[PDB]
Amino acid sequence: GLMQFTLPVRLCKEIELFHFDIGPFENMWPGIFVYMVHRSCGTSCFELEKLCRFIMSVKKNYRRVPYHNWKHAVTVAHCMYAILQNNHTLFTDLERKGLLIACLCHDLDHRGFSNSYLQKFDHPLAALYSTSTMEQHHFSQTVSILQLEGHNIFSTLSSSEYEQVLEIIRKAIIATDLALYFGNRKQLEEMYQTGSLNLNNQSHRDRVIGLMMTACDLCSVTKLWPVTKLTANDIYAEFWAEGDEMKKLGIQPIPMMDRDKKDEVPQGQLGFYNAVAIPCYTTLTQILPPTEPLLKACRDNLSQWEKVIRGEE
Ligand SMILES: COCc1cnn(C)c1C(=O)Nc1ccn2nc(-c3ccccc3)nc2c1
Ligand SMILES: [Mg+2]
Ligand SMILES: [Zn+2]
Repeated sequence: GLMQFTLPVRLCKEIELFHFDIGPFENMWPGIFVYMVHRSCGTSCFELEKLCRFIMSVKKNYRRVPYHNWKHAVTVAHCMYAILQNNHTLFTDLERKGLLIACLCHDLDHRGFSNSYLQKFDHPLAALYSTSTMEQHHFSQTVSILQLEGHNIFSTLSSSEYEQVLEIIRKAIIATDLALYFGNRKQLEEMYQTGSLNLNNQSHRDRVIGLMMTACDLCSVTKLWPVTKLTANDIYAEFWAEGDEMKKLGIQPIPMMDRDKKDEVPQGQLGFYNAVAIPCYTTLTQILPPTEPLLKACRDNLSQWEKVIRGEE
């Protein structure tokens, strides 16, 4: 109860910033996560034994793929932690608790292939979940881990709260299906400009949390240029492996996934920042003003990619 987690001074300060990078030292990521739950939620949100056991069954069920791994899980959870600290009074105790848990869990047991590939390969997960295939698998793994003995970090919630937290987490994890982002952001844009956006309306809270989730998921683009650039290598190492595999099933893959189309990567980063990230961070800044530094940083990295194309690095 009387056991603070700290962090050395550079981390203690840089962690509160949106562009913080959790670094190359794996063995600190759990302590970083716990440090965030504590400052965001209080030392009393979670029995320390149950949380430490949950954090390590989660870690152990992420795979060692180049991008969709334990380090992405914690990065995503960090960005969420930033958003919540900068808007601390807009969210319930249940929302704060389950959204960081949602983010640590959001890619559980990912294999490093798109929903798309699962369906083209006819993987059993695509027979059991026809849309948001991996994302329903993700929530499903989270519940599995939650039901291991000693793992139920939610044990001490009323029966009511418990069902509402699992519903927040479920909805939150589904939202990271980027195919649902476009619909969601459009409606949020319109609802905001027609002054109809109502945060006591629960289905409006849902769309906002959906958007935060996309924001945190995509936060590689809000980092210092060299973090942004080296993360894109990891991203393409998955995409081009998926492409290879498409080819092995006898299918031309989309250019994104074709390692014979490396030369066009800056062009596709631009498309990506213009069709996806900029609009994501724009609407989110409109809705939660103190998220602006994600927007600002995202535009800086768009401008670094432009610089690449022009041969200026
Ligand atoms: C779904 O995105 C996940 C994600 C998360 N964080 N980031 C930076 C990404 C991310 O790079 N996305 C995208 C999107 C669209 N294209 N098109 C290309 C491309 C097209 C033609 C030729 C070569 C490449 N490369 C990407 C990368
Ligand atoms: Mg995912
Ligand atoms: Zn993710």
